[PDB]
Amino acid sequence: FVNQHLCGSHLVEALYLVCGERGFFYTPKA
Amino acid sequence: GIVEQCCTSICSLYQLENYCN
Repeated sequence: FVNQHLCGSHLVEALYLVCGERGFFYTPKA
Repeated sequence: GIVEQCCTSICSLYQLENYCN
């Protein structure tokens, strides 16, 4: 589910699943 | 940034993990 174009909520969901208990940061404007 | 690497272009686990805490 990681190797594709991931945008918006779809990208946020991937980070959630991959990072797990570590958490993550989402910065659209970087 | 992440949108450029994962949204506009194809994402990868290597890049995604760069954003975990």
